[PDB]
Amino acid sequence: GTFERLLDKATSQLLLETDWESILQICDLIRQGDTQAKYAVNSIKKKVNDKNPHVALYALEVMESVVKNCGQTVHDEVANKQTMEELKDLLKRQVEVNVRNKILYLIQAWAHAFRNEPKYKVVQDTYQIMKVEGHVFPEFKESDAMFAAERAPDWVDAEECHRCRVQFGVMTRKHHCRACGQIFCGKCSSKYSTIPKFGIEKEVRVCEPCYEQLNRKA
Ligand SMILES: O=P(O)(O)O[C@@H]1[C@H](O)[C@H](OP(=O)(O)O)[C@@H](O)[C@H](O)[C@H]1O
Ligand SMILES: [Zn+2]
Ligand SMILES: [Zn+2]
Repeated sequence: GTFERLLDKATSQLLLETDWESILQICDLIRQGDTQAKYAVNSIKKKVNDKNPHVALYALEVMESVVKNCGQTVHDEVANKQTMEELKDLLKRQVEVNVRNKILYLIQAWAHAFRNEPKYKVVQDTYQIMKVEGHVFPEFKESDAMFAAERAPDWVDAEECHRCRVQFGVMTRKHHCRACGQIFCGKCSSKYSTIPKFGIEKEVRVCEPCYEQLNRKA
């Protein structure tokens, strides 16, 4: 029961200050596959709801790290209605400022990190409604919300268009979709889109399948 010992250690009400080494080890356990994301997150959540606010805050610190460091299987456990309702309720009953601030901080950082994913829109909606209702968030640093970004794919070379298979030549020239990296003729890659996921906020050439995925993602 390594995960459980580490989580107890990291959230102890005898712990003076945050135990980063246990937290990094917990993240490694989830990344290596030794602890499954669902179980890990549910376990951390039990600690978040502890009556002692030192334990609760240490638990939120574990939650922050596992979300930042462990990928989509952990994102999917927090970026949902159930967790947003739980955090709103936890916020409502907090008296200690550092705990209230940490919850607000996380809602905001996650809302940014998960923006333009329809599945996770409930996080942005929670941020928006808390802001509307007068909750003052800590100052946002974009650096706290880059953890889900990926880089754009490498480009493929081929002698025909990936979509229509027209053969490239001197007068049928090559283009690429920045979202999938495939190679296209001009007719098949006429769309332009940003690609927030890859850090692209300029409008860049995409194919129609990628344009629609990204269009409906916005
Ligand atoms: O000007 P060309 O000699 O046809 O060169 C092509 C362009 O630079 C294309 O840019 P684009 O995707 O921005 O249109 C690029 O995708 C192709 O791979 C190149 O072969
Ligand atoms: Zn084509
Ligand atoms: Zn594409």
